[PDB]
Amino acid sequence: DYVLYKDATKPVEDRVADLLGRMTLAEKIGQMTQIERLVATPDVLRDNFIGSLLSGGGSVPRKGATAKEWQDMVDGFQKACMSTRLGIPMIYGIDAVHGQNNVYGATIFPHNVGLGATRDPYLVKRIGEATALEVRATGIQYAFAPCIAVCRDPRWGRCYESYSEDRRIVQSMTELIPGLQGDVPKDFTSGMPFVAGKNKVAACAKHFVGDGGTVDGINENNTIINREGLMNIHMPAYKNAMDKGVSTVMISYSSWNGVKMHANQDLVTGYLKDTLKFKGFVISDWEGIDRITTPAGSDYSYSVKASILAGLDMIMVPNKYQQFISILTGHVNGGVIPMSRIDDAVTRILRVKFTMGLFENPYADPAMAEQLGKQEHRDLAREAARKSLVLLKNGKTSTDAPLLPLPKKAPKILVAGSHADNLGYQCGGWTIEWQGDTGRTTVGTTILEAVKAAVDPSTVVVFAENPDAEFVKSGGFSYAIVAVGEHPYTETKGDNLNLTIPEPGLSTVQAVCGGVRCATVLISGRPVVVQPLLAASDALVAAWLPGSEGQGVTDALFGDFGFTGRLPRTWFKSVDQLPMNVGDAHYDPLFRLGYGLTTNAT
Ligand SMILES: *[C@@H]1O[C@H](CO)[C@@H](O[C@@H]2O[C@H](CO)[C@@H](O[C@@H]3O[C@H](CO)[C@@H](O)[C@H](O)[C@@H]3O)[C@H](O)[C@H]2NC(C)=O)[C@H](O[C@@H]2O[C@@H](C)[C@@H](O)[C@@H](O)[C@@H]2O)[C@H]1NC(C)=O
Ligand SMILES: *[C@@H]1O[C@H](CO)[C@@H](O[C@@H]2O[C@H](CO)[C@@H](O[C@@H]3O[C@H](CO)[C@@H](O)[C@H](O)[C@@H]3O)[C@H](O)[C@H]2NC(C)=O)[C@H](O)[C@H]1NC(C)=O
Ligand SMILES: CCCCCCCCO[C@@H]1O[C@H](CO)[C@@H](O)[C@H](O)[C@H]1O
Ligand SMILES: *[C@@H]1O[C@H](CO)[C@@H](O)[C@H](O)[C@H]1NC(C)=O
Repeated sequence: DYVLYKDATKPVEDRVADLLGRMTLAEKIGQMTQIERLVATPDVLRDNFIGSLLSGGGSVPRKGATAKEWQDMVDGFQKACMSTRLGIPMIYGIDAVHGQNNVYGATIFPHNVGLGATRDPYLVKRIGEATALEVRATGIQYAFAPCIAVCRDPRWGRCYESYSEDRRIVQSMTELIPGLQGDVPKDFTSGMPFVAGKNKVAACAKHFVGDGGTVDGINENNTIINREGLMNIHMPAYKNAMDKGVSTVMISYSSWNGVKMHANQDLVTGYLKDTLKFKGFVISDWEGIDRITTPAGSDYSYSVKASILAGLDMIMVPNKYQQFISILTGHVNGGVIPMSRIDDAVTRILRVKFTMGLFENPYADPAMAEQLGKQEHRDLAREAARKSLVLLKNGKTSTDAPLLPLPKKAPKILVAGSHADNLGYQCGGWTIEWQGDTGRTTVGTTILEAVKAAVDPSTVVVFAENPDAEFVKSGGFSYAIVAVGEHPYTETKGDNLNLTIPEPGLSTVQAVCGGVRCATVLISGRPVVVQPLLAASDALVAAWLPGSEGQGVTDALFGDFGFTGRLPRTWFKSVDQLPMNVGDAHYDPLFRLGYGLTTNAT
């Protein structure tokens, strides 16, 4: 007999309905299940009719694996899924949040805070475009991005994953979505999922909702705000995401006024689905449903009931799939979760799969492999890094000659600091490892390498990581570039109540700037206590977490391009002011949102 869902010429909705009507309960619950590659096996995938896989942070086939190795891994999982009775392809997800960042040799773009500084939505769209290509280079069809959190407190360990404290800037940067997925048709209905085809990926607006509003920036905590505040700060960018056809939405670990987002039917079903008319699929965060309870996981049967009844479609288990499937199956068999709820989740999952062309192109394209780390994408990252830089100081007094831009020709120059020759540090979290890492973790150019690549051949470049004052004074240097700042972190590891950079950092800046005029490059995921750094420095640049292309930094330092970045966040005078955002009644910033000095290209 003719099988409608297998017919590529049929409308998505007909294909969805035709497939759904054929599915057993096990096949339906299987679709709703996302598992980590580390627990996946061909038998597991086949026997449990698994709908999706993911790589968590740092979950890779091998250290240094090529694009083809990733393709082979993903395809191996896909072959198993395609061998089921109905042959429903799995969708493979990954945190490609500043490039395809788990992957060795992938272009690493500036983190979102830096992108906010660019005020350039089209640049971000292009980044989305390049990111989709490098994700597809690895056979992966789904990126967990953009994070459209509006970070209202930089003590949050994920503040770097927010474009801004200003929702208007976050809204503008939702242009990442049509970059990743492709532009929606002119006829498009807001809330429908969209992916253009096999050279694009499904995107994910995360984390719904108010993830950036938690008390004291405590990760995964309580967002205490009235409905008006939630709706005017934390919600707006989700509506833009609907308008641009975002395929999926991930739920936040956080709570709203003490209500776990993963158990919030009013917001997930009442608002996202029933008001915004979201028609893609809603996915949990990693063990997000376990974390509904205190302690986490102490009543998993409740977790499943609450989350599924709340309106979640796909669960990022990601390990204990047997318990998830068993419990959900029991709930359906006992009438606690109605078939209609299951049918809704599967309809949404399938709609996204059919829409993106997954049934027609379930396997990787080996011709895409060379998109990974492709030089054009690095040139784009280099542009973004440069645009992201915020110049905070350029001369100690009103009558001083501006230090920047620096001349490329000088007898001898000093490059110094813990962050001057450390690729891992300049990339920050979500790079190679979940938490990021130190040193030469991938392909890129450090600030020191960038300096050496930029200067006149007659310019002697000296590197000293932590030179003492005497070395500097005796060195015969024309000037110094000194780079310091935060170490890589991700999620809760980044929560920080004092926001002072680790030492040696300040001490190195003081020692260097004491001996020669200095340009201080601050690498951070957020504003940090900066007055002492400012006081020591002739010039100081907030470079955020600029990624693999350190030449973006030197492009501005040496005057190939003028500084144009403007603060996307308030720079506080002290942490005891926090939270403190633009528009507050008591607004007393060191630098207001939007501040930035400029230079002209030499
Ligand atoms: C010297 O460097 C300054 C940097 O501020 C340049 O002035 C600035 O030109 C920018 C355009 O390159 C303007 O930025 C704005 O950007 C947003 C978003 O990208 C746009 O929506 C908006 O329309 C602007 O383009 C900015 O307004 C301007 N800043 C000020 C106050 O001067 C300057 O560029 C030159 O002068 C300005 C006034 C413009 O006429 C530019 O077209 C022109 O290139 C730089 N001067 C030189 C010699 O290059
Ligand atoms: C927001 O963050 C705060 C601070 O972490 C959370 O409060 C803390 O909640 C945990 C429960 O997981 C408490 O730990 C427990 O303490 C009791 C002490 O008798 C102990 O018997 C348990 O073994 C466990 O360690 C912790 O005390 C508590 N701390 C504070 C400062 O209140 C809060 O739950 C978070 N809120 C949300 C909505 O996520
Ligand atoms: C103390 C809190 C422990 C956090 C452990 C959870 C690690 C995963 O964290 C989550 O994982 C998803 C998939 O990788 C990401 O897309 C989400 O943005 C992230 O919140
Ligand atoms: C401030 O907090 C962070 C995170 O807890 C910590 O790493 C840092 O060392 C702290 N600074 C000091 C000196 O207390």
